[PDB]
Amino acid sequence: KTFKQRRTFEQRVEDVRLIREQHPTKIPVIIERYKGEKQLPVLDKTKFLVPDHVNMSELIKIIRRRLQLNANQAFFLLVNGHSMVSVSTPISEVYESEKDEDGFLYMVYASQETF
Ligand SMILES: NC(=S)Nc1ccccc1OC(F)(F)F
Ligand SMILES: [Cl-]
Repeated sequence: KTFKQRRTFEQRVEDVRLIREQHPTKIPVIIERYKGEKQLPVLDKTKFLVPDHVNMSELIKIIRRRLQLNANQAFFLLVNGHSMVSVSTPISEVYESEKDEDGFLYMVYASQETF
Protein backbone atom coordinates (compact mmCIF):
# COMPACT_ATOMS: atom_id res chain seq x y z
CA LYS A 1 0.00 0.00 0.00
CA THR A 2 2.67 2.59 1.14
CA PHE A 3 5.68 3.51 -1.13
CA LYS A 4 8.45 1.84 0.97
CA GLN A 5 6.21 -1.33 0.89
CA ARG A 6 5.85 -1.28 -2.97
CA ARG A 7 9.60 -0.70 -3.82
CA THR A 8 12.79 -2.46 -2.52
CA PHE A 9 15.43 -0.27 -0.76
CA GLU A 10 17.53 -1.13 -3.90
CA GLN A 11 14.79 0.23 -6.26
CA ARG A 12 14.16 3.44 -4.22
CA VAL A 13 17.96 4.15 -4.18
CA GLU A 14 18.24 3.71 -8.00
CA ASP A 15 15.20 5.96 -8.71
CA VAL A 16 16.79 8.73 -6.54
CA ARG A 17 20.03 8.21 -8.57
CA LEU A 18 18.05 8.65 -11.88
CA ILE A 19 16.30 11.90 -10.60
CA ARG A 20 19.88 13.16 -9.81
CA GLU A 21 20.89 12.34 -13.42
CA GLN A 22 17.75 13.67 -15.22
CA HIS A 23 16.55 16.38 -12.75
CA PRO A 24 19.68 17.49 -10.87
CA THR A 25 18.01 20.72 -9.54
CA LYS A 26 14.89 18.94 -8.05
CA ILE A 27 14.41 17.38 -4.55
CA PRO A 28 12.91 13.84 -4.74
CA VAL A 29 9.87 13.91 -2.40
CA ILE A 30 7.43 11.13 -1.33
CA ILE A 31 4.07 12.66 -0.20
CA GLU A 32 1.50 10.22 1.30
CA ARG A 33 -1.94 10.58 2.97
CA TYR A 34 -1.91 9.52 6.67
CA LYS A 35 -3.40 5.96 6.67
CA GLY A 36 -6.00 7.16 9.29
CA GLU A 37 -7.12 10.25 7.21
CA LYS A 38 -10.93 10.63 6.54
CA GLN A 39 -11.45 14.22 5.24
CA LEU A 40 -8.66 15.07 2.68
CA PRO A 41 -8.55 13.27 -0.71
CA VAL A 42 -5.57 11.10 -1.87
CA LEU A 43 -3.10 12.71 -4.36
CA ASP A 44 -3.02 11.69 -8.06
CA LYS A 45 0.57 10.37 -7.44
CA THR A 46 3.23 9.73 -4.71
CA LYS A 47 6.60 10.88 -6.20
CA PHE A 48 7.25 14.67 -6.74
CA LEU A 49 10.29 16.55 -8.12
CA VAL A 50 10.29 19.83 -6.09
CA PRO A 51 12.43 22.84 -7.21
CA ASP A 52 15.20 22.98 -4.54
CA HIS A 53 14.70 26.80 -3.95
CA VAL A 54 11.02 26.62 -2.77
CA ASN A 55 10.54 26.90 1.07
CA MET A 56 8.22 24.53 3.06
CA SER A 57 5.53 27.29 3.25
CA GLU A 58 5.37 27.32 -0.62
CA LEU A 59 5.35 23.46 -0.78
CA ILE A 60 2.27 23.44 1.57
CA LYS A 61 0.51 25.95 -0.80
CA ILE A 62 1.45 23.78 -3.84
CA ILE A 63 -0.07 20.58 -2.25
CA ARG A 64 -3.20 22.49 -1.03
CA ARG A 65 -3.60 23.66 -4.69
CA ARG A 66 -2.98 20.06 -5.90
CA LEU A 67 -5.71 18.74 -3.47
CA GLN A 68 -7.88 21.77 -4.62
CA LEU A 69 -8.67 22.59 -0.90
CA ASN A 70 -10.52 25.80 0.26
CA ALA A 71 -9.63 28.46 2.91
CA ASN A 72 -10.96 26.72 6.12
CA GLN A 73 -10.04 23.04 5.34
CA ALA A 74 -7.09 22.16 7.68
CA PHE A 75 -3.80 20.65 6.37
CA PHE A 76 -0.77 19.44 8.41
CA LEU A 77 2.41 18.11 6.72
CA LEU A 78 4.88 15.86 8.59
CA VAL A 79 8.44 15.59 7.21
CA ASN A 80 10.55 12.50 8.11
CA GLY A 81 7.85 11.44 10.65
CA HIS A 82 7.68 14.76 12.66
CA SER A 83 6.30 18.37 12.69
CA MET A 84 8.20 21.01 10.68
CA VAL A 85 10.17 23.27 13.09
CA SER A 86 9.91 26.05 10.37
CA VAL A 87 8.07 26.61 7.01
CA SER A 88 10.64 29.29 5.92
CA THR A 89 13.53 26.79 5.43
CA PRO A 90 14.47 26.20 1.76
CA ILE A 91 13.69 22.57 0.78
CA SER A 92 17.40 22.19 -0.25
CA GLU A 93 18.30 22.71 3.51
CA VAL A 94 15.38 20.52 4.76
CA TYR A 95 16.46 17.71 2.35
CA GLU A 96 20.07 17.64 3.71
CA SER A 97 18.98 17.13 7.36
CA GLU A 98 15.62 15.18 6.91
CA LYS A 99 16.31 12.89 3.90
CA ASP A 100 15.86 9.07 4.26
CA GLU A 101 18.91 6.72 3.81
CA ASP A 102 17.26 5.72 0.40
CA GLY A 103 17.68 9.45 -0.68
CA PHE A 104 13.94 10.43 -0.76
CA LEU A 105 12.38 13.10 1.51
CA TYR A 106 9.24 11.54 3.13
CA MET A 107 6.12 13.57 3.96
CA VAL A 108 2.61 12.67 5.26
CA TYR A 109 -0.48 14.97 5.43
CA ALA A 110 -3.65 15.00 7.58
CA SER A 111 -6.51 17.35 8.67
CA GLN A 112 -5.56 16.57 12.35
CA GLU A 113 -2.25 17.75 13.95
CA THR A 114 -2.81 14.55 16.05
CA PHE A 115 -1.77 12.12 13.21
N1 LIG B 1 5.92 18.33 -11.80
C1 LIG B 1 6.89 17.82 -11.05
S1 LIG B 1 6.71 16.32 -10.28
N2 LIG B 1 8.01 18.54 -10.90
C2 LIG B 1 8.36 19.76 -11.53
C3 LIG B 1 8.35 21.00 -10.91
C4 LIG B 1 8.72 22.13 -11.63
C5 LIG B 1 9.09 22.03 -12.95
C6 LIG B 1 9.10 20.81 -13.59
C7 LIG B 1 8.75 19.66 -12.88
O1 LIG B 1 8.74 18.42 -13.46
C8 LIG B 1 9.89 17.80 -13.70
F1 LIG B 1 10.58 17.61 -12.59
F2 LIG B 1 9.68 16.62 -14.23
F3 LIG B 1 10.68 18.45 -14.53
CL1 LIG C 1 17.52 19.95 -13.45
